This record gives sequence, C-alpha cells and structure tokens, in this order.
Amino acid sequence: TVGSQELFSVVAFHCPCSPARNYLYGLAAIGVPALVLFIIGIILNNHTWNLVAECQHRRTKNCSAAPTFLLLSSILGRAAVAPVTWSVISLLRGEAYVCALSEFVDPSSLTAREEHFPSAHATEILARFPCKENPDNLSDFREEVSRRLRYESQLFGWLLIGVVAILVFLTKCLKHYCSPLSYRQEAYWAQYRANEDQLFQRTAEVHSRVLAANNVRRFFGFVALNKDDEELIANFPVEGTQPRPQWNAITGVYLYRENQGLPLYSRLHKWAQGL
Amino acid sequence: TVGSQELFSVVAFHCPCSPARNYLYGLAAIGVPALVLFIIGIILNNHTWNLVAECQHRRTKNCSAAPTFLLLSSILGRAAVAPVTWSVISLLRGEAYVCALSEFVDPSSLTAREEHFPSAHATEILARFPCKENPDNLSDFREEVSRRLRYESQLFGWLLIGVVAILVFLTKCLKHYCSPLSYRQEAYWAQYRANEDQLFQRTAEVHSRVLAANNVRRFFGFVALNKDDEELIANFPVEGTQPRPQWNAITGVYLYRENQGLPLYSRLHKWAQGL
Amino acid sequence: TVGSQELFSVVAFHCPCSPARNYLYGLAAIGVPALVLFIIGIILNNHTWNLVAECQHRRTKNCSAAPTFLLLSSILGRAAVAPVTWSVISLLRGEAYVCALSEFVDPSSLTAREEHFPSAHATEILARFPCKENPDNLSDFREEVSRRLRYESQLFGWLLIGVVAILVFLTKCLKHYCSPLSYRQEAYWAQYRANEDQLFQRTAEVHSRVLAANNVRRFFGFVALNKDDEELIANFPVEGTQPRPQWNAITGVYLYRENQGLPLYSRLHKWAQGL
Amino acid sequence: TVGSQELFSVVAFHCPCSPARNYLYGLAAIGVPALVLFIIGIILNNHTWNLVAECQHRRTKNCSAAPTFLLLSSILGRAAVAPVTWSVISLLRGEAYVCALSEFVDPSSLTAREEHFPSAHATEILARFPCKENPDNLSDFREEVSRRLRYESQLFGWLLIGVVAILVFLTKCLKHYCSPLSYRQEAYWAQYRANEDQLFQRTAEVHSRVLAANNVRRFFGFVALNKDDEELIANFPVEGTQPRPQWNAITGVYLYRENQGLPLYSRLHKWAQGL
Amino acid sequence: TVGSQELFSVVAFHCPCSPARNYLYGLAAIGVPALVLFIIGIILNNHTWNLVAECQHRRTKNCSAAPTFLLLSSILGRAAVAPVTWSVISLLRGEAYVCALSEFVDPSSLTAREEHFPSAHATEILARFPCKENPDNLSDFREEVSRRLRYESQLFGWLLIGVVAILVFLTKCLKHYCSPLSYRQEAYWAQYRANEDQLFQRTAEVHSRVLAANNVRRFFGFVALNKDDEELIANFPVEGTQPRPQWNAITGVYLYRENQGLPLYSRLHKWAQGL
Amino acid sequence: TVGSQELFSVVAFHCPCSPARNYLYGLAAIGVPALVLFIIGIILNNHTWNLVAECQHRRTKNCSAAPTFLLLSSILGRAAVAPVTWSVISLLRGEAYVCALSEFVDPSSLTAREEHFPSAHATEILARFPCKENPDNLSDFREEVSRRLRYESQLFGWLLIGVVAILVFLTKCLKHYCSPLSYRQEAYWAQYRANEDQLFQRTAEVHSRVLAANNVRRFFGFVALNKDDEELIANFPVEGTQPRPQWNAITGVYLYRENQGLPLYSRLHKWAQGL
Amino acid sequence: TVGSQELFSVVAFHCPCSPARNYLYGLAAIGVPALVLFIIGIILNNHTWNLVAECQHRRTKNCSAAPTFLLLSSILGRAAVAPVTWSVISLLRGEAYVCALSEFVDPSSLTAREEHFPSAHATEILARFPCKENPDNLSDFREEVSRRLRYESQLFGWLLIGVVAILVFLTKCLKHYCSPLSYRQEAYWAQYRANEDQLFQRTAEVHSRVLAANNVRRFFGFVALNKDDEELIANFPVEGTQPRPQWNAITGVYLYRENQGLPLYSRLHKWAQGL
Repeated sequence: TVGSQELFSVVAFHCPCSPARNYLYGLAAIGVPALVLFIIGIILNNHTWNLVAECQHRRTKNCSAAPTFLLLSSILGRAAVAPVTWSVISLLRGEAYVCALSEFVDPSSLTAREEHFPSAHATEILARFPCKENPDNLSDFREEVSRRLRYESQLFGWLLIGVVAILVFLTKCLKHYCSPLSYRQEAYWAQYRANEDQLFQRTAEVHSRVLAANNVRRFFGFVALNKDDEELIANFPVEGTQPRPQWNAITGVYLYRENQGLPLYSRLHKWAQGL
Repeated sequence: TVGSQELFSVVAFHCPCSPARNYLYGLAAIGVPALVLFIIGIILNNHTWNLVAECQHRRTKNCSAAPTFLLLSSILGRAAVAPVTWSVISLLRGEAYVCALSEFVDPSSLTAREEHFPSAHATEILARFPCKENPDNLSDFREEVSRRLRYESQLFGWLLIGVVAILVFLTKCLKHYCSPLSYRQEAYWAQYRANEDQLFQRTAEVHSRVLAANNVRRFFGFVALNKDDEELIANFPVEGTQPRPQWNAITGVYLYRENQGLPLYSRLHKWAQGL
Repeated sequence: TVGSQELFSVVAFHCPCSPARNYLYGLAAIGVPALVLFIIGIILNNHTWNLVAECQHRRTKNCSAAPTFLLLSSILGRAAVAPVTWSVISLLRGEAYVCALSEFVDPSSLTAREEHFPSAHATEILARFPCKENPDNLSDFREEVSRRLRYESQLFGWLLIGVVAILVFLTKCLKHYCSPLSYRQEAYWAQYRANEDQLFQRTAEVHSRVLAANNVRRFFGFVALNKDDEELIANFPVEGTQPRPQWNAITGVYLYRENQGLPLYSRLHKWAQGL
Repeated sequence: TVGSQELFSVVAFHCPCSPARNYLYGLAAIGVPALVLFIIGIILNNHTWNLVAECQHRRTKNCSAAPTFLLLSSILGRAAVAPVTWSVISLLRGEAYVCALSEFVDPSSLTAREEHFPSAHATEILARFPCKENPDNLSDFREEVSRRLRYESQLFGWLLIGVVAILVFLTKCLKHYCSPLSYRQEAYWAQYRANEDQLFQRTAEVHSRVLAANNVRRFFGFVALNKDDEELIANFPVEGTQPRPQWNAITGVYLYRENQGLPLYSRLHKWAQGL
Repeated sequence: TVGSQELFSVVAFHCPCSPARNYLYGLAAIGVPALVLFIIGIILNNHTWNLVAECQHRRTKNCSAAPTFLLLSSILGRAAVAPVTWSVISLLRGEAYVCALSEFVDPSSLTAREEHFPSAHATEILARFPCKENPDNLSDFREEVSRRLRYESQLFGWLLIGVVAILVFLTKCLKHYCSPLSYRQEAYWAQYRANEDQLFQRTAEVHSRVLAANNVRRFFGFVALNKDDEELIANFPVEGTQPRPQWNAITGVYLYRENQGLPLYSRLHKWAQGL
Repeated sequence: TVGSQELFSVVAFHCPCSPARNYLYGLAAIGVPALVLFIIGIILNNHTWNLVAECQHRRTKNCSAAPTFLLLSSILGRAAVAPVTWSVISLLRGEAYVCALSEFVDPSSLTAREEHFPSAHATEILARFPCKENPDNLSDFREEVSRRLRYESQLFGWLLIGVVAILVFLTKCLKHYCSPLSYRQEAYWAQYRANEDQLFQRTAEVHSRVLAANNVRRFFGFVALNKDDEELIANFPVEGTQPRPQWNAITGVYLYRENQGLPLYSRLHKWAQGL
Repeated sequence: TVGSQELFSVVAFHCPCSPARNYLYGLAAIGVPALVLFIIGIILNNHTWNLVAECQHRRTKNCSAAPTFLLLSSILGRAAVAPVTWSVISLLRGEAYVCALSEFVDPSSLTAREEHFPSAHATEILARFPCKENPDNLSDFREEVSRRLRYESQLFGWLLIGVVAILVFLTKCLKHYCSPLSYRQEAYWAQYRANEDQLFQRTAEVHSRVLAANNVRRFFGFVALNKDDEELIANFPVEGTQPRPQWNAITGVYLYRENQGLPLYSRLHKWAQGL
C-alpha cells in the first residue's frame, strides 16, 4: 500500500504535451512494460529451456511443430498474462491512449472555436490538452475531446480483454480438440509430471548431497552432517553418477508415444520402460 | 474494501457525452464484462471439457442432444450466474442505460424549452445530459429525463432478474420433470459423482507418484521420500499403468444405462460392472 | 453494516417523478423483489421437488389434493415468509406507496391553491411531489398529502401483517384440526422425518463412497483413503446397489397409512415394513 | 521508512543550476552510485576470487576464454543488477537527466520569447530551469522543456530496461544454447555445487576446530569444549591436515571433463575420482 | 532516534561566518572526527597489538614488510571504514565544504553586483554566505554560489567513495593475487584462526580459573564454586602453568611456513608440530 | 528522559553577564564537575586502595615507580574518562566558553560601531552578550562574536578529544611496548586476575559466613540457616582463620616475578607457590 | 512524579520579600531540612546505638577516640549524604541564596539609577527583588543583580560539592592509611560483619520464637505452629537463654585485637575464641 504507492509513483504516467512525441511516449509506457513482463514470463518459465534444450543439440523438428506449439501454448499461458494485464490496466485508465492520440484529432471544430486556428498552432494545442493546458476558451472543448478519447481507450481495452478471452477459450478447445487422449488421462499426466518433477528435484538434491559427501570424505577424512544427512548417507549410498547420454535421454519434450500399447508419460518413463 | 475500491475505480463508468457513441460505450461496459465473466464461467467449469472430449473423438450425438442439454444446463448453472449478476448490478445502478439512451429521447419538450432547439443541437445536448452538462435553463429538464431513464433502467433490471428467476425455476422443474429417476436417487448420484471424482483425484495423485518413484528409482538407484511417501510405496505397488482405450472408456458424459436392471451411475461404474 | 449499506444503496428506491409511470415503478420494486424471494423460497425448499417427483411419473392425485395441500402449506411456510417480510418493510417505509399513488390524489384543493391548476399540470405536479419538487406555494400541501399517503401506506402494511398473522394462525388450526393423529405423534413424526433424512444423507454419502472406492480399486488396483475411509471400507462392504423401482418406492409424499394398525411414518418405513 | 527517508535525503539529488557543470553532476550521481554498486557486486561475489585464483598462479587460459566468460556471466548476473536498478530508478525519476541536458536545449524559441536573449544569457538561464528559477515570462516555457526532457529521460529509462531485458534473455539462451549438457543435468550440477560448497564449509569449520583443539590440548593440557565440541573431538580425530598442492588441486574453475565417460562435476570430484 | 537526535545536535555543524577561520573549522569537523574514528579503529582492533608485540621484543623485519603490510591491510579493513563513512557523510551533506570554501570564491560577479565591492568587504561577505546572511541584493547570488559549492562538495564525496571503492577492490585483488595459497585454503585458514582464537579464549578462562582455585584452596582450605566450576576442577587439574618463552613462541604474526610440506596455519600450530 | 531533563535543568548553565566574573563561573562549571567526576573515578576504582595499601605500610618504592605508573594508568583508564567526557560535552556546547571569553574580545569594532564606546562600558557590554542583551545596534555584532567564540570553543573541544585520543593510543602502545610479556599472556593474566578476584570474593563470603556460624553456634547453641547455608556448613568446616602477616602477604601490587622460570601471576599465586 | 510534585509544592521556596527577614528564611529552608536529614541519618544508622551502648555503661574511652572516630566516620558516611545532597540542590537552584543575600547588595548603582534612593527605601527595595517586584525603571537592574547572586549561589554550591568530594577522598585515604590491616582483610572483615549480623538476626528470631513457644506451651498445653515452626521446635530445643553479662560481652565497638596472633574480627568472635 504505502510502498506500493511509492513504487507506483515513479512508474506513473507523465504525458509530454508535445506533438508527434507524446504518442511515442504512450507507446513506450504501454508496450515496454508489457514487453519486459512478457520476456520475464518467458524467463520465469522453465519449460522454455526444456524446449531450447530439445531443439538445440537434437536439432529435431522431426515429430512436428505442433508439440512445440502446445508446449509454447503452455509457455504463453504461464507468461503472456503479464503483458495483457498491463495493457488493459493502462488502456482502461486511458492516460496512455489520450496522450497518444491527442495529437491526431480533427481540428475543424477547434479551428472554428479558436478564430481560424492554424495547424501549426492546432496540433501543438491539441498535444497540450492531456496536461489540461487548455484555456477557458477551450476548456469545455478539451473536456469533450478528453472524454471522447477516454471512450476510445476504454472501448479498446474492453475489446482487447474480450478478444483475449475468446482467444484463451479457443486455445483451450483446440488443446482438448487436438488432444491425443482423454481429459482424465490428461489430468493423470499433469499429476504425473508434477510428481516426477518434485520427486526428481528431491532425489537430485539428495543424490548430489551424497556424492558431495563422498568427495569431501575422500578429501578430509570425514564429513560434517546433521542427523538428517547422517540418515541420508546411511540410506542411499552411491557408487557412481549417471552418464551424460543417459542424462540427455531424459531431457526433451514430453512425449506421448505408447510402447506396446501401454503409455509412457515422460521421457524418464520412456527410458525406464525401455530397460 | 480499500483494494476493492481501488480496483472498482478503474472499472467504473465514464459516460462519453457524445451522440451515437455513448450507447456503444454503454453496450460495451455492460456486455463485454458480462461476456468475459460468461466465458470464464465456461472456462472454470470442468464438465465442459468432459462434453468436448465426449463429442470430439467419439463424434457421438447418438443418445440425443438432451443429455448434452442437461449437461449444458449444469454448465450454465455454474457459469451464467456471473454475467447476470453483472448485468443487473449495472442496470439497477442505471448509469450504463442512461448513457445508452440519453441520445434517443423525444426532444419536443426540449425544443419548446430551448427556443426551437434544432436536432443538430438537440441530439448533442441530449448526449451531454449524463455528464450533468445541462445549463440552468435545462437543469430541471435534465433531472426529469435522468429520473425517467433511471426508472427505465431499474425497471428493466428488475424485469430481467424476474425473468431469469422464472427461467431457473422452469429449468429446475424441467430437470425434475424430464428426470429418468427419483430425486433421492439423483441425490445419491450427485454424491456418487462427488465421491468418485474425489477418490479418483486422490488415487490419480497417488498412482502417478508411485509410478514416478519407480521411474526415478530406476534412474538414480533410490528415491527421496517423506514418511508418507514411504508408506505410499509400501502400500500400493504398481506393475503398469492403464492403456489409453481403457482410459477412453472412462471419460464421456455421465450415462445412466442400467445393466440388467441394476443401475450404473458413471462410466467408471459401467466399466467396472462390465468386467 | 458497511457492506449492508453498500448493497442496500443500489436496491434503494428512486421514485421517477412522472405521471402514470411512477406507480409502475412502485409496483415493480414492491412485487418483483417479493416475487424473486417467493420463487427462491420455492427453490430452496427441497420438498417441492418431492412433490413434483410424486406427481410427475406416478401422475397420482389418487389420495387427494389435500396431502398435496398440507405439503404445499409446509412449502409456503418455509418460503412465503420472504415476500411478506419484503412487502411490509416496503409498505411501512411507505416510499413505494407514495411513489405509487401520488398521481391519483383528488386535485381539487391543489387547483384551488394553485390558481385553477389544470389536470395536465395537476397530475404532473402531483407526480413530482415524491421528489419534494413542490414550490413554496405548495410545500405545505405536499407535506400534507405526503403524510396522508404515508398514513395510507403504513395502515396497509399493518393490515397486511395482521391478516397474514391471522392467516398463519388459521392454517395452524387447520393443520391441527384436520390432523389424522395427535400432536405428540406429529412431533414424533417430525423427529422421525428428521432422523430418517439425516441418516439417509449420511448413509448415502457412505454407500456412494464405498461404491466409488470399489470401482476405482477395480480400475487402478488400489484406492487412496484416509484412515476414516479405510474404516468405511472395513465396515460396510457392498456387493450391489439398489434398483430403480426400489428407489422409486422410497420417494413420494410422506404417507401415513397404517399397516395392520401399526403406523408407517414414511415411504421408506412403508417399504421396510412391507418386507 | 523513517530511517530509509533519513538516508535517502542525503543521497537525494540537488541540481547545481550552472551551465557546463550540472551535466557533470548528473553524470556523477547516476554513474558513481552505479559504479560502486557494480564493484561491490563484484566484491560480494565469491566466484570472482575463484576466477582470479584460477588465472593467477596457473596462468592458464588453456581451456578457453569461454568458461571464464560463462563464469563472468554468472558474476555479472549476481552483480550487475545493482547498477542497472539504480540507473533506471534515476532515469525514470528524470531528475539527473533534466539536470544533465537542461543546458543543451535549442534556445531559438527561448530567444524569441525573451526579446532576443543572447547565448551568454540563454545557456545560463537554461541551466537555471531545473531549480524552477524561470520567471513568469518563461515559467510555461520552463514547464514545456521540463516535460520534454522528462519525456526523454523516461523514454531512455524504458529503452534501457528493455534492452537489458533482451540482453538477459539472450545470455540465457546463449548459456542453454552453448551448453555442453542438458538442463536437468545443469540443475543437478547446480545442486551439486551447492551441496559441495555447504558440506565443505561445514567440514572445514569442523576440521579446523578439531585441529585447533589438538594444538591447544598440546599447549595447555586440555581444552574447553561444549558438549557439541566434545562430540566433535569424539567423532572426527585428525592426524594431519592436507598439503598445499592438494589444496591447489581443489580450487579453480568448475570443470566438466568426463573421466571415462562418467562425469566429474567439480574439481574436488575430479580429485576424488582421480584417486 | 530521540537520543540519536539529542546526540547529533551537539555534534552538528555551526559554520563560523568569518574569513580565513571557517575553513579551519570545516577541516576540524571533517578530519578530527574522522581521525578519532580512525584511531579507535586501530584501538578496537586486537591484531594491531599482535603486530606491535611481534615487532617490539623480536625487532624482526626479517621476513618482509609485506606480511606486516597484509596484516595492516586487515587492520585498516577493520578500522578505516569509520573515517571514510564520516568524510563522505559530511561531504555529501556539503555543509563542511561550503563553510570551508565560501571564503575562496572569485568575487568578480559579486563586485559587479555590489557596486564595486572591495576585497576587504568581499571576502568577509563571502564568509557570511553559509549563515544565509546575504541581503536581498545578493540572496540569489548567495543561492547560486551555495548551489555551486554544494555541487563541488557532493562531487568530491562521490569521487572519494568511488576511489575508495576501487581501492578496496584493488587491495582484494592484491591479496588474492599475492596470495601464497588458494582461496579455499585461505577460507580454511580464516576458520582455523577463528577456532583457535575462540578455543584459546575459552581454555584460557578455564585454565586461569582452575589455577586461581588451586591458589585459593591453598590459602583458605577450600573454594566457593558453582556446579559448573566444580565440574571444571573435576575435569582439568593443573600442576603448573606455561613458561614465558613458551608463551612468547605463541604470539607473533600468523606465519605460513610449511614444515616438511605439511602446512602450519598459526604459531601455536607451528609450536605443536615442532614438538 | 523526563527525570533526566529534571536533573539536567538544575545543572544547566546560567551565564552571569558580568565582567571578570563570568569566566570564573565558566571555569567552575567546566572544571568542578570534571573534578568531582575525576575524584569519584578514583574513588570507585578499587585498585587505588591496593596501591595505597602497597605503599603505606611497606613504604616500598623498591621495584620502581613504573609498576605504580602502569597501575595508575589502569586507574586513570577506568577513572579519567568521566572528566573528559564532561569537558568536551561542555566545550562543544560552547556555552561555558562563550561565557568565559566574552569579556576578552578586542572591542575596537565595537567601539567603532557604538560611537566611541569606552572600555568601562565596552567590557561590561561584552559581558552582557551571552545573555543576548545586545541592542538592535549591536545584535548582529553580538551574533558575529558569539559565532566566533562558538567556533573557538568547538575547535578547542575537537582538539582536546583528538589529543586525548592520541594520548590513549600512545599509552596503549607504551603498555604493549614496555610489556615484560606477550599479549596473549597478558590476556591470560587479565583472566587470571578476574578469576582470582571473583573466586576470592566468593570464598571470602563463604568462609566468613562459616566462621560467623561457628561463633553464633558457640553463643546460642545452634544457627538459623537456609538449605544452602546448611550445605555450606556441611562442606567447608573451619578450625581457624588466617593470620594478619599471611593476609599482608596477599595484598599489594600485582607482581610478575617468575619463580624458577615458571611465572607467578599474583601475590596469592606467589604465596601459594612459595609453599 | 504526580505525588512527588504534590509533596514538592509545599516544601517549595516562598521568599518573604522583606529586609533582615528573608535571609533568616533562607537559612531555615536550607539548614533545617539539612539538619533533620542529618539527624535522621544518625537515627536510621544502627551503629550509633552500638557506639552509645559502648560508651554508656562501660564508660570506656580506654582504647582511643580513634576507633570511635572511624566508627563515626562510617556513621557520617551513611548519614551526612542527606544534608549535603539537600544543601547543594538548594544552592545550585539558587533561590535560597538570592532570598538570603538580596538584602546585602551595594546599593550605589541602585541609588544612582533611582534618583538618590535612600537606604530606608534601598534595603527594602533590594529585599523585594526576589519577588520580581522591581518596576520597569529597575527591572534590568534586578535581572543583573539576580544573575550575579545566582552566580554566587551556584559557585558556592559547586565549591561545596568539590570540597566534600575532596573530603570524602581524604577520609578514605585516611581510613586506608591508618588501617591496622590490609584491604583484602578489611573486605573479609566487612563480609564477616555482614554474615554475623545476618546470621545473628536470623538466629535471634529463631531462638526467641522457640523460647516463646516453650513459654506458651507451658501456659496453654500446646502451641499453634505452621509446619516451618514445627520444624523449628523439632530442630533447635532450648533449655535456657543467655545471661546479661554474656550479652554485654557481645555488644560494643568492633574490636580487632588478635588473640595469640590469630585475629578476632568481632566481639562475638572474641567471646567464642575466649572459650
């Protein structure tokens, strides 16, 4: 609240009342926060790196661009919410759009009201309306064009949130309509991927810690463990880790080939059933 | 409250006092929030995806469009409450409707009051009434037309909530009147569907976790479990998962065929009794 | 309190000071909230669906319309409190009734006070009294007619709450006077219906859960239970559920036939004693 | 908050309204805090000292400058966030940039407004605009140039945060695209480095303490231990510490050579597998 | 906060507006608090006394001035932070520097503004500017020279904090670049010195207490112990303390000679391995 | 705070604006609180009485005046902090010094400003400046001389705290440079003196209490003990106390003679090793 | 605080502005509270009664007046702090001294200022200055003489606290310089006197209670005890109390004769060793 206002004050809009310049600032303050939120949505997502590790060394578009497209749909479903929550919250606030298109209004009524105002004065005085710099001779006209431009901004924001709503609906019906499986089995697959990822993180931490303890014990002569780590060395000994081709056989896109009719829900499962 | 007001301020109405434009903004601010709430009501509902998975790969309208209609009635019963709670709360507030139909009033009394006001000035000055931009010569007239339009809005909101009340009553009497069973057995069926869905989610998480643990143990040499997961591996071993036609035999619309007189309340129950 | 005022503000009355229109708004704001509260009182009641399931597939008015009438008396006793608590709280507040019948007053004293006011001006200026739009020449007259109309509203509200009081008294003496049994046995019957309904809901949840667990165990190979559900599978096994004619023999109106003199308090009890 | 304001007051900007001087102060107050935050980001990072210990006594650029480049990428990923969070928070506040480029504006409109103002007076009066020292004859002109310069500052800040966003995205895709391994194995490697570093710190403290206790016991005749340290002497005796070439074999850049196909995740692991 | 302000009020600056005197006061209030903080940084550091005990009775610069230089680098790293945090917090506040160099400004513009002001009046009126004692004829000129001098102070403070940042960076790269060992072994050495110092303080307190108890018991006939001290006498008896040449063999600079390849991390360790 | 202000109000300065008198009051209010704090620093210190008991009956300056000088250095290190914290807090407040030397200023500018003011009036009006009793003709002159005298006071306070800082640094380097031992052994000696003094106080209380209990039991026939004192009589019986020459052999200056090379850290230790 | 102010208000000073009378009131309000605090310091001290019981019936100044002088030094050390904390807190407040010596000032400047004021008017108007009863013709003169008299009071208070500080220092060096013993043995003696006095009070209460219980049991037939008193009768029986010459052999001044070289720290110890 307090720190939220103290951070929202610097990011707040300040319309530069200048023609052919304010619309560039409006485009920046709309798009560039939406762009950085979009790119950190791709950054925060981990399955993007699964995709790039799938296509870099394998160089395999052999299946199709469609499993990559469904993966990318999950990417943008995690990611692209952040640009579109910013674009609509700017558009319905309308400040960026009035600062954008204040210098594009038909000045005919303004020229009739301002005793034949010339386009050199008209475009510049149109740009000065979002700073409320209109005089008393044009304050009502500035309020009228400000309300019409606020209308256009809010209508564009509502149309954009409507079309992204129908877009997310259509990609859900596409994902369930181009599905190679049920929706109960897709839920089982989602729970399998969550269980495998959580179990794999936990066992990677445990196996890495046991390997580190064996190396340290080889160095010093002993190790410094809590009782939990003493139980870890007691329970799960290691002779050696896993080779890098065997590690490469695990990563990649989540396949759904079915070995001998029985399904394989991930590449680790494919690798385990392959042995 | 505080954050509720801070979010309600941006979504709040701002009537663009301009003719043949303000009614489009009123239609947008009524319908498009109602449309996005309606479509996310279809999104949040999971049985929609049961319906689309029933009609996509089976392509079966073989039973009727009436079980799909009862399913869709449940869909809209979960979903369509959100557009209609928005349309009435906008209509009884009346701001969207006065901003809509301020530019449609018979201007005859306005022309008589405003010394033969022409329709070029009359429609534009009618559009400026929701901004309270009427002068002292027409402030009382603006209050009169504002109260009459607020009357029309509130009457339409009350009629719409009345007709959706009689509509939900008629679809309940339709559902109980076109019911192939009792209402105690329908309650037993609802409790069966809740128990099967909850038990199936829990056993899907458990079986997925045990399969993931077997794959990980095949990879590393062990697994990292809490004591609960150690009990899970101790209690429920798995040799193999279930094939995809057997998974497809589970999904679909909730049938109520009765094998040999004895009822089958869901497709899993049909599949279990079939063996 | 705060949210209560924030919700009561939108539902609050706004009298459209316009003749032959304000009484329609008063009728709407009285009746339509009373109508929707009445219809959701029928919706929230579950025994309505018992009645419609009794008369739909059996099509049996064979006993009489009088057990249906006593059932409907219980329906309206649960239900119709909500329209009548709304109609009196509107009537004693009087705003809906003054907005209704402000445009129906005898304007003879108003014509004498307003220097022969014509009925074109008189009816419209009568409609403008609930907005307190009377001038200083008629402010005292507006206060007089407002107090007389508030009298008429409050007297009608008190008469309506009195007549619904005598109505609920007469239907209680009818129910105890057309009773086929004592009032201690009617209390025993009410406690029997409560015990049967609660026990039947609990055993329906339990039996549905055990059937769902048997189907799931047939599918996966095991089930995911808490210790309570493990006790449930341990205690109450199921071979098969109950057929639909046997389920139809349970539903219906609460009979009080007496098999061989010994009473049967519900159709489940009739069905159990019949075996 | 309170102490935060008391510390932010001294570091706050104070634009010296003087030509060819204020831009040096703006460059200082932007860059030098960014420079000291950058250099303490290199200081706080410990892997910088791993790099300098790798290149000092070994003098080995024998592998490539690319593992040093990936290490330095991790260095700047930990470090360089602090200069760029300062440069943008200064740039979007705009005070440093208006104090920088107030003395560079085209004074043609200022000379036309100020009755042929000469460049000796014009540059100095341009420098006095960030102190709001313009008179009433040029207050509106000062507001116009201040808003245009605030536009230029905020646009440069948004462009810089956008380009560092695309830069961090490109270096992540470079790191995953020039990766000699998977991304699951890179996660296993990160967890191995964390486990080895934590276990090595704990066992270094323990082994150092046991060596210190043996030296002290050699001096006095006994030692002063808590019960934990008594357990430490009871569990891990030491005959001698490790020689300095063996200590040098541990430090250095994190290699990923693979001895006989089996991977070696750190130089301690390389040293342990080498024996 | 409250006591902090009550202590900061007396140490606060009071510029004596007098020529060739105020700069001496500014130099005092900058340097002398920085000098006393520097000298108590040398006082609070204990390794300074290790250095002076190393060079006093041994009189040995036999190794080099470079281990003394690295020790002194640690001394100033603990110590010299306190003068430089004072000099910059005075310089960025700027009061000491404006009070210093207010009596050194070029008075040519002041002589032109003050109707040929002579240097006898000009230097004295320049000294009176930090008390804001300029009249209305020179208040704007005083504000201009005050802002320029505040610029010079803040620029000097930023340059000084930048150069001490690069200085601490260069001495860290010197310490790691002139290191006779790794950085992991330097961390092991730091943990060894911490463990030896803590264990030696604890065992010095324990051994001193046991010796005192033996002397007191020799005097009175018994001792007054808590149960902890009773355990101390029970566990660690003493026959005699350690001789002064053996005590001198412990103190001195932290050597890193390596006896027979195996390292010796401190002089106590050298003394223990020597036996 | 509140009581602190209520006590600081009476000790607060009240400058008697009178020539050749106010400087005596300033000297009193500076020195006499510093003198009483210095003498109670000698009073609160207990080792002063060790020194006077060493030199009174022994009359022995036989060792040197240098162990007495090191003891006195410890005396003043405990003691003399209290006068010097008072002198600087008075000097930097400056009130005592302006009240001192207000009657010593060169009155030449005052005589030129006050229309040839005579030294009979000039010295008395100089003394009245610390009461702010200067008129409007000399208020600015009084402010100038007050600021110059406040400068002189604060500069003297800073120089005095600087010279006592270098003094305490030089006596620490003297104590470590004229040390007959290490600094680790000096720390062991300090811990020995603390342990011997604490153990000797506790055993003096215990032995005195047991002797008192034996005398009382000889008088009454029994004693009144708590359980702790019952344990004290149970554990440490006494036949007789220690003779006065044996008590005199304990007191005196802390010697560091070394009997047969082995050190003796106090006279009790010398006495115990002597037997 | 509140009650402290309510008690300090009545004891507060009220200077009777009357010549040759106000100084008697100042002498009373200084001395008589100091006198009553001094005499209750002698009253609260118990060793005064030891002294008077030593000199009354024995009538023995046989040792010297010097042990009585050291005892009296302890008496005044406990006692005389209370008059001297009152005299200085009155003197530094200065009200008693200005009320004392306002009627003693040289009236020559007052006679020159008051148009040859006669000594009949001058002494009386000098006495009225502490009530601030001087007119505007002498308000500044009253402030001058009030500040000079406040100077004289505060200087006398500081000189008195300084001389009592040097006095308490000299009597401590006298007590340690005329000591017949060490200062460790004096501390042992102080702890012996504290232990004997505390043990003697406790055993006097216990022995008196047991004697009272035996007398009561001789009267009634039993006694009423708590469990603690039951333990007291169980543990310490009494046959008879101690005779009055044996009681007189205990009281008296604390001797330090040494029987056969071994010391005797109190007369009870002398009496016990004598048997």
